[PDB]
Amino acid sequence: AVKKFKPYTPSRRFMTVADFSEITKTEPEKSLVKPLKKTGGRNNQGRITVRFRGGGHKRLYRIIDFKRWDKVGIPAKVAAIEYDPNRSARIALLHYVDGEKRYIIAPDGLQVGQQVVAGPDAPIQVGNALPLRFIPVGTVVHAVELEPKKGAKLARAAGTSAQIQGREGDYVILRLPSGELRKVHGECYATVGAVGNADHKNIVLGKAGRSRWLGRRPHVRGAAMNPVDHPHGGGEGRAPRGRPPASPWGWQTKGLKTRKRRKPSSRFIIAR
Amino acid sequence: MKRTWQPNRRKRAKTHGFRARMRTPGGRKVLKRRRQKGRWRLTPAVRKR
RNA sequence: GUGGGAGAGGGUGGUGGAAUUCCCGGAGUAGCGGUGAAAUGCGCAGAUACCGGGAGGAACGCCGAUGGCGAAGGCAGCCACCUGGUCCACCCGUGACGCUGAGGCGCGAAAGCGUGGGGAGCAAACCGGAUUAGAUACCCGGGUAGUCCACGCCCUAAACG
RNA sequence: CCGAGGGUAGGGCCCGUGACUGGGGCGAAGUCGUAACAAGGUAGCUGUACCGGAAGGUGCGGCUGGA
RNA sequence: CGCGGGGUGGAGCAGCCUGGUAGCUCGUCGGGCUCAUAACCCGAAGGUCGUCGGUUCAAAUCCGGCCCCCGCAACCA
RNA sequence: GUGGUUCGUGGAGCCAUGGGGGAAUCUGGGCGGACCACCGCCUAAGGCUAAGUACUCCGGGUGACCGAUAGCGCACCAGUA
RNA sequence: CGAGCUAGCCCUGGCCAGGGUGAAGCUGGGGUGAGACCCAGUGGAGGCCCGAACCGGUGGGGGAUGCAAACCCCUCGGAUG
RNA sequence: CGAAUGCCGGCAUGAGUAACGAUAAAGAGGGUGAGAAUCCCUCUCGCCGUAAGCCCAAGGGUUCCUACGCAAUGGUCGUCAGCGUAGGGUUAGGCGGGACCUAAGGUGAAGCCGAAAGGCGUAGCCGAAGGGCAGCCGGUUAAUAUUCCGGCCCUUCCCGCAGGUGCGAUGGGGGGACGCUCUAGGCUAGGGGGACCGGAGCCAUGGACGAGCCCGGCCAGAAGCGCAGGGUGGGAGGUAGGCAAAUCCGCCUCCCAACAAGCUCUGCGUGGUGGGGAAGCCCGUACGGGUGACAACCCCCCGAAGCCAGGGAGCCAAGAAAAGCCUCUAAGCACAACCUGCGGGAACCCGUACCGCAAACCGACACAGGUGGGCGGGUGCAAGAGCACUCAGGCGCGCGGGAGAACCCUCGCCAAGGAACUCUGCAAGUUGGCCCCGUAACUUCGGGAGAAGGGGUGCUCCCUGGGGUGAUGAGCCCCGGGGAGCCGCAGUGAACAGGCUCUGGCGACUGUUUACCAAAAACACAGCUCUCUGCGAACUCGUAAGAGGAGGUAUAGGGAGCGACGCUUGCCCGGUGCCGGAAGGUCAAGGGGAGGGGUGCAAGCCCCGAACCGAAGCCCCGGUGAACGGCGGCCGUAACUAUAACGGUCCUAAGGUAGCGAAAUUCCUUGUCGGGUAAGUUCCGACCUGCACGAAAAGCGUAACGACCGGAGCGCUGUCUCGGCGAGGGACCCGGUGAAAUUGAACUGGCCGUGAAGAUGCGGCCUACCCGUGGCAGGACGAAAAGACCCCGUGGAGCUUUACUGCAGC
RNA sequence: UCGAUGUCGGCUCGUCGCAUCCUGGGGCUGAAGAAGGUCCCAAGGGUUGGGCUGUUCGCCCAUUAAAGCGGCACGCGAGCU
Ligand SMILES: NC[C@@H]1O[C@H](O[C@H]2[C@@H](O)[C@H](O[C@@H]3[C@@H](O)[C@H](N)C[C@H](N)[C@H]3O[C@H]3O[C@H](CO)[C@@H](O)[C@H](O)[C@H]3N)O[C@@H]2CO)[C@H](N)[C@@H](O)[C@@H]1O
Ligand SMILES: [Mg+2]
Ligand SMILES: [Mg+2]
Ligand SMILES: [Mg+2]
Ligand SMILES: [Mg+2]
Ligand SMILES: [Mg+2]
Ligand SMILES: [Mg+2]
Ligand SMILES: [Mg+2]
Ligand SMILES: [Mg+2]
Ligand SMILES: [Mg+2]
Ligand SMILES: [Mg+2]
Ligand SMILES: [Mg+2]
Ligand SMILES: [Mg+2]
Ligand SMILES: [Mg+2]
Ligand SMILES: [Mg+2]
Ligand SMILES: [Mg+2]
Ligand SMILES: [Mg+2]
Ligand SMILES: [Mg+2]
Ligand SMILES: [Mg+2]
Ligand SMILES: [Mg+2]
Ligand SMILES: [Mg+2]
Ligand SMILES: [Mg+2]
Ligand SMILES: [Mg+2]
Ligand SMILES: [Mg+2]
Ligand SMILES: [Mg+2]
Ligand SMILES: [Mg+2]
Ligand SMILES: [Mg+2]
Ligand SMILES: [Mg+2]
Ligand SMILES: [Mg+2]
Ligand SMILES: [Mg+2]
Ligand SMILES: [Mg+2]
Ligand SMILES: [Mg+2]
Ligand SMILES: [Mg+2]
Ligand SMILES: [Mg+2]
Ligand SMILES: [Mg+2]
Ligand SMILES: [Mg+2]
Ligand SMILES: [Mg+2]
Ligand SMILES: [Mg+2]
Ligand SMILES: [Mg+2]
Ligand SMILES: [Mg+2]
Ligand SMILES: [Mg+2]
Ligand SMILES: [Mg+2]
Ligand SMILES: [Mg+2]
Ligand SMILES: [Mg+2]
Ligand SMILES: [Mg+2]
Ligand SMILES: [Mg+2]
Ligand SMILES: [Mg+2]
Ligand SMILES: [Mg+2]
Ligand SMILES: [Mg+2]
Ligand SMILES: [Mg+2]
Ligand SMILES: [Mg+2]
Ligand SMILES: [Mg+2]
Ligand SMILES: [Mg+2]
Ligand SMILES: [Mg+2]
Ligand SMILES: [Mg+2]
Ligand SMILES: [Mg+2]
Ligand SMILES: [Mg+2]
Ligand SMILES: [Mg+2]
Ligand SMILES: [Mg+2]
Ligand SMILES: [Mg+2]
Ligand SMILES: [Mg+2]
Ligand SMILES: [Mg+2]
Ligand SMILES: [Mg+2]
Ligand SMILES: [Mg+2]
Ligand SMILES: [Mg+2]
Ligand SMILES: [Mg+2]
Ligand SMILES: [Mg+2]
Ligand SMILES: [Mg+2]
Ligand SMILES: [Mg+2]
Ligand SMILES: [Mg+2]
Ligand SMILES: [Mg+2]
Ligand SMILES: [Mg+2]
Ligand SMILES: [Mg+2]
Ligand SMILES: [Mg+2]
Ligand SMILES: [Mg+2]
Ligand SMILES: [Mg+2]
Ligand SMILES: [Mg+2]
Ligand SMILES: [Mg+2]
Ligand SMILES: [Mg+2]
Ligand SMILES: [Mg+2]
Ligand SMILES: [Mg+2]
Ligand SMILES: [Mg+2]
Ligand SMILES: [Mg+2]
Ligand SMILES: [Mg+2]
Ligand SMILES: [Mg+2]
Ligand SMILES: [Mg+2]
Ligand SMILES: [Mg+2]
Ligand SMILES: [Mg+2]
Ligand SMILES: [Mg+2]
Ligand SMILES: [Mg+2]
Ligand SMILES: [Mg+2]
Ligand SMILES: [Mg+2]
Ligand SMILES: [Mg+2]
Ligand SMILES: [Mg+2]
Ligand SMILES: [Mg+2]
Ligand SMILES: [Mg+2]
Ligand SMILES: [Mg+2]
Ligand SMILES: [Mg+2]
Ligand SMILES: [Mg+2]
Ligand SMILES: [Mg+2]
Ligand SMILES: [Mg+2]
Ligand SMILES: [Mg+2]
Ligand SMILES: [Mg+2]
Ligand SMILES: [Mg+2]
Ligand SMILES: [Mg+2]
Ligand SMILES: [Mg+2]
Ligand SMILES: [Mg+2]
Ligand SMILES: [Mg+2]
Ligand SMILES: [Mg+2]
Ligand SMILES: [Mg+2]
Ligand SMILES: [Mg+2]
Ligand SMILES: [Mg+2]
Ligand SMILES: [Mg+2]
Ligand SMILES: [Mg+2]
Ligand SMILES: [Mg+2]
Ligand SMILES: [Mg+2]
Ligand SMILES: [Mg+2]
Ligand SMILES: [Mg+2]
Ligand SMILES: [Mg+2]
Ligand SMILES: [Mg+2]
Ligand SMILES: [Mg+2]
Ligand SMILES: [Mg+2]
Ligand SMILES: [Mg+2]
Ligand SMILES: [Mg+2]
Ligand SMILES: [Mg+2]
Ligand SMILES: [Mg+2]
Ligand SMILES: [Mg+2]
Ligand SMILES: [Mg+2]
Ligand SMILES: [Mg+2]
Ligand SMILES: [Mg+2]
Ligand SMILES: [Mg+2]
Ligand SMILES: [Mg+2]
Ligand SMILES: [Mg+2]
Repeated sequence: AVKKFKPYTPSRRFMTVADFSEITKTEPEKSLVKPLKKTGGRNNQGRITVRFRGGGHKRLYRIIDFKRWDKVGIPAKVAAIEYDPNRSARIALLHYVDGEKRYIIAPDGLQVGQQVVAGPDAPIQVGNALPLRFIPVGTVVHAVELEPKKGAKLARAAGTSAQIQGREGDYVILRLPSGELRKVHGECYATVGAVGNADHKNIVLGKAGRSRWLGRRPHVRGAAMNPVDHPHGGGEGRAPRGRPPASPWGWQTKGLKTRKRRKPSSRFIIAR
Repeated sequence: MKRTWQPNRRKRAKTHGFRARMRTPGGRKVLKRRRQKGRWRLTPAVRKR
């Protein structure tokens, strides 16, 4: 989708909005299973650690289910599909037959009315979740766990997905939304299908405000400030850095790798 | 234009208050000295009810 | 209308094997590439050649024809779904309902453009090496757009019988 | 009231003209190269695309007006 | 005015700093191939080293003065 | 690897120690300025211990100390206005 | 010792007269094989417009031992973000 | 002590000088008094009136009210006061806050961390104009009143009775509970009108005894009614979820409802009763009282932004928590308890005066400044909180009186010309609201547009079309149309209200910024690209714990640059960086000990110490430019000259492509052409010899946007030729109060000289009676700041880097 | 002169020198006349308005009897810009 606009105001011409057709007549969220008071704040205890944040629409947290072995075997019916301000993926709310309700990040396909479930059993269909081993090599899938019982963590962004590649001992090779081939443990669930609402990468914010709404204040270039507060700074009419591009704190930012070398997680990785 | 003193009872006891100064090691010393110097008033005289 | 036939006709989903390129393991050395001849290039930091495994893209050998299908552009591994055209027999139905067709509208190879994806091979531009008087060329070693996918454009041709 | 015309303001079409600029035509015997016609010494032509003093080259698909 | 770099056969350039030996490419000239020109092949010629001085046994070379050439600098007022 | 001592890496002991290694109970151990021999001196890895010493919020005494711009900031309801 | 000024952010409240312009979307008609689309009418969008409050502070003049250690007069920017 | 721009103090000079704090404005009569422009009173005048009037909150803290007072405070005066002395004055179960709840954030048992101090920290606790919660209208005081009094109406507790039910928690669930914009229906606040009702009165000056003028025609109010409107399905089975249990909630599955029919729940009317009730006139105030009065207290119309409220619709940026409340059960308990009515009793603490857009708050001041919320009438102007006037109400700004100079400020007008002004149309003018005609290039189809340029606008009469409220009508109120006619110079007749256009530069745009000299072309900005990061992420803060990132997960997060959009962004990887290289070379501690030394009679003890094994880094091999960067010189050549498509050569890592170009870049330079002008160092269009453009420190464009910057024209004008007159506030004179920086002392002239080189002071000459007042600024190298430039000091700071040396960090 | 002598130009206001631009007087002329040339005397008065540039200065445009050169802290900011 992606709503468009006629130019009746510069900016609201290039501006592009999402299409909330996929939003089952829902909107008002569900008390109980979410929401919780969401403590918004751009800095830690005192100081500001991440810069340029703050401001932007008030938000309510939708406490989603990111570990599904909670209900192994208990099937549930997908009730609605709603908007979640805390993420890029739309989320689906679903009523188990157990009578319990919980939200799930909604996969592309999954339609309201559908029945979905989790566990070793589970049929390989959009929405169902199973330990990685039991999933057919090659099938795509989202909401992966990295270590058994620790909760989902990979491919959860709007319309992202990972594809299974092979098996190898108690591990199974994956291919993350980034292109890295990772070795994940067999016992990590991963609900099947891709995340959906993949038009998300196409929304043209539009104006200055639009960014402000999502809580992101203006970002000033180092080049603009002085030597006192950033490498690229001073002296006359602009300047060409004058040294290898660096961050406010001073480490190179055009090429310098960061992953800490001797990490134990190294051996389970294979790509880029 | 607007100036720098905008009186506020709450802020004043809340900041230069007595329990305020007792709470920290530096403030307790603030008291010591003032006590040791004589000062009729150890801390500002906030008021009302 | 009835009952049959052939076909790379069209769209969608899926799938198979050969080969190339890369990665990993093995084993193995002093050269491999390349050309008119060469050089650039690659190779003891272990290349080429050989075996094993894995990844990925694109194109479908034999069948294949001087064959088939389409209005053209064009269409080729295999499977299923949706779908167009068309030939024969039977002479059952309508009953002149026909032909062409300014304009309109649709389709329209390759290259090109937008947005996103993909990128193995190839390859404008570009970089080298030779050739030459010179080479902004032909030849050789690299190589990016593009070539592939989806959606939206562009409307050209020796779009030729 | 209408009304010749005059006034003011803004448009439409056409003609003339202009520093300088673009390509074209024409003009016996100036320069550079050799693209095409013989297999033209890289078959040629082509739509498109990028590049080059120049003819032109190269990519992609195409045509026989070549084999 | 100040600073430092450069003048070498017809053309463009080496050769000096560690003085004695001027080299490269093109061009020029004679011959060859060609029907002829070029390309190409074989042979040959060509430099008071910007000038006036001395330094040495010996100066393109080292050291002073002018002669043009090029490049830089000329700020704070 | 450092701190302490006069000792600033010096021939650098001694006394403390963060790190690593890691004993013995008198024929046991430490020290006398690297080290070794000899000759000697002490007996580490537990603790306490008056007095002699420092100070002056406070009381008292005395001044070749001041005498209201001095002397405490304040002789006076001053850490006040 | 200070964020009772100023800067940013967090939590919780409040304010923005009245005028313009008229987006999507609806509905009707037209169109087609179905569409695209085109007409009206409806609709009430927007860091849209005029303009107070309010937030500013463009130009000029005055003030310059001032009314004022940043003011006054005329003029002017924004004013649903 | 004579100097230190010395320190403390005192008193001079400037000087009766400047001032006396908004140009809203005063005049008189009568009081009081020792003394009145300044205090009280009355009359007249003027100013505010989306306030300069009322009501809260903050802050202040007696300023409140009253009596007696003027030394000081008051910019004058003062009999007055916000001043001095004294006395009085602030009354709550229902207002606000607390014996209620939670927010950010604090604090913090458990726990974690830190040399000490301390730092973190889920529970809990604290924390509020947010949630919850029971009082409305009058009357009284010199001063308090939702507090006292009257009327009417409520809330909790505790104890009884009376009757109902399994009652029962800090535990489960429900609810509370939530955005922005736009909105309907019905109400209310508030306002307009009345031939009706009620009122003292009044006919003036030519007319009017009139459906005349003037004034007023309400307020609260339980239950019950009515009218609006908000909430809500009712059964029954089954259950494995809501961290124990539930009959509750949730999820299934059958029924009857789909309606607000019914239950409740608010709001508004009406309501027993309770109150208020003008002008005017009489009074004595410093003000209130009396009468009007048995006051009347009725009918229309406009109507909210407020009420019903959790109403509705649309949109994306997706919009607190906890308690009260309802329900559910657990322990326990069911002679308890809880629910419902009825009584009786109990109901604490703190605030309460006054100021409150300001003389009581923040600005040293009775300071032209700053200060949050609510009410804010009428008429007219299209509307409105605009503007003009004016209700209620409040003021005339705590020095006056004269004068009628220069000059200044603010204002008004002007013959002829009109930008000649000037750096610049700076300033000022012109234009201006509404309605209707009519509007170009260009363009991202929105725009450009209020383009431009025009016409209309008052009042009177006639005819006539729509609504709204009332019944389908009168009225009352909104919108319209047509035709005659009247008057002035002029009809948005006053006030509020764009001058327009053409063409360049920069930046896309709305925004943002140097609080107090820069608002911009600077920053930001959507968007583009590069790079890091697989999640206990990178990064940041922190010694740590910890947190932010993020309750996010590659369509995500960090960093860098570029900066809408269009067309595009060439070549160089030699040097620097970063990226990739289980080979080499170097390389520290450590391992290793060939060999050597010191002492021992010796076993020994203690030292050095070569091979060799030894990381990262560097070296080295490769890559990489939307990484730091860089992107040539000299000669010759065409059949007129000229120029050079062509060639030679030298050196690079490669030798700037497209596009643009005398530029926000051009030194020479007012380059040379062309355009605008009578005339053009600027401006626009070209050429290219680009001192010294050039492609994400982006390149060249670009509609729209701009308090940005340049050039031009129209319109208009006191900018100007070139001034003139007029207004007011000062200036001046008089009475009252009365500063200042400055100051070696002064009895302080011109000239030509001279002097440390610029003399009132020295020489010579000239001039010159003593002292002021308004004026002008040439001078006293005039005042003001121990020059902000420059240099100096082995002075200081901020900043940089392949300066040195360290440290964090890796 | 740095315990401060405000600095270009413009404006306003002047004033002074003469090595005179004009007007007045004069000599020589290769002075027929008219108009010039050149020098001598002479400062009494006069010595324009515009375009461009911050400009001084210049170059223009239109005129004039002429469109003089200099000084006064590149005269004059307790006079202005
Ligand atoms: N008519 C020819 C048109 O112009 C071009 O041709 C033009 C040029 O290429 C051509 O130039 C030629 C040159 O090619 C050739 N190699 C040398 C010759 N001297 C030149 O000649 C030219 O100049 C000379 C003297 O002035 C004249 O007399 C002659 O007419 C003229 N053609 O002269 C032509 C104009 O006259 C295109 N090549 C051709 O395809 C096109 O159709
Ligand atoms: Mg909640
Ligand atoms: Mg912190
Ligand atoms: Mg803290
Ligand atoms: Mg930025
Ligand atoms: Mg800066
Ligand atoms: Mg720095
Ligand atoms: Mg820099
Ligand atoms: Mg610069
Ligand atoms: Mg038949
Ligand atoms: Mg046909
Ligand atoms: Mg096509
Ligand atoms: Mg194609
Ligand atoms: Mg994009
Ligand atoms: Mg290839
Ligand atoms: Mg050849
Ligand atoms: Mg090739
Ligand atoms: Mg054909
Ligand atoms: Mg023309
Ligand atoms: Mg040929
Ligand atoms: Mg050929
Ligand atoms: Mg050819
Ligand atoms: Mg081609
Ligand atoms: Mg090519
Ligand atoms: Mg030491
Ligand atoms: Mg000893
Ligand atoms: Mg010894
Ligand atoms: Mg001893
Ligand atoms: Mg012992
Ligand atoms: Mg002791
Ligand atoms: Mg004495
Ligand atoms: Mg004293
Ligand atoms: Mg005395
Ligand atoms: Mg003292
Ligand atoms: Mg519409
Ligand atoms: Mg609107
Ligand atoms: Mg706006
Ligand atoms: Mg506005
Ligand atoms: Mg002395
Ligand atoms: Mg004194
Ligand atoms: Mg005086
Ligand atoms: Mg005076
Ligand atoms: Mg005076
Ligand atoms: Mg006053
Ligand atoms: Mg008035
Ligand atoms: Mg008092
Ligand atoms: Mg009083
Ligand atoms: Mg009195
Ligand atoms: Mg007085
Ligand atoms: Mg005063
Ligand atoms: Mg008296
Ligand atoms: Mg008093
Ligand atoms: Mg409490
Ligand atoms: Mg109590
Ligand atoms: Mg807490
Ligand atoms: Mg704490
Ligand atoms: Mg609490
Ligand atoms: Mg509260
Ligand atoms: Mg209350
Ligand atoms: Mg009162
Ligand atoms: Mg119960
Ligand atoms: Mg409960
Ligand atoms: Mg609850
Ligand atoms: Mg009469
Ligand atoms: Mg009532
Ligand atoms: Mg349970
Ligand atoms: Mg009365
Ligand atoms: Mg609602
Ligand atoms: Mg609680
Ligand atoms: Mg009170
Ligand atoms: Mg009160
Ligand atoms: Mg107020
Ligand atoms: Mg006053
Ligand atoms: Mg005031
Ligand atoms: Mg205000
Ligand atoms: Mg009102
Ligand atoms: Mg109006
Ligand atoms: Mg007003
Ligand atoms: Mg005039
Ligand atoms: Mg006139
Ligand atoms: Mg005119
Ligand atoms: Mg002018
Ligand atoms: Mg002038
Ligand atoms: Mg201008
Ligand atoms: Mg102006
Ligand atoms: Mg412009
Ligand atoms: Mg302009
Ligand atoms: Mg801008
Ligand atoms: Mg500001
Ligand atoms: Mg400023
Ligand atoms: Mg601005
Ligand atoms: Mg400013
Ligand atoms: Mg964390
Ligand atoms: Mg988080
Ligand atoms: Mg990023
Ligand atoms: Mg920039
Ligand atoms: Mg910029
Ligand atoms: Mg580039
Ligand atoms: Mg490079
Ligand atoms: Mg390299
Ligand atoms: Mg490199
Ligand atoms: Mg490396
Ligand atoms: Mg190494
Ligand atoms: Mg140029
Ligand atoms: Mg330049
Ligand atoms: Mg001209
Ligand atoms: Mg002009
Ligand atoms: Mg010109
Ligand atoms: Mg540039
Ligand atoms: Mg760049
Ligand atoms: Mg730019
Ligand atoms: Mg702006
Ligand atoms: Mg004037
Ligand atoms: Mg006057
Ligand atoms: Mg006087
Ligand atoms: Mg003198
Ligand atoms: Mg004397
Ligand atoms: Mg004298
Ligand atoms: Mg003077
Ligand atoms: Mg001075
Ligand atoms: Mg000094
Ligand atoms: Mg300087
Ligand atoms: Mg030194
Ligand atoms: Mg000086
Ligand atoms: Mg002095
Ligand atoms: Mg003379
Ligand atoms: Mg003469
Ligand atoms: Mg003069
Ligand atoms: Mg001078
Ligand atoms: Mg000058
Ligand atoms: Mg001067
Ligand atoms: Mg001045
Ligand atoms: Mg002076």
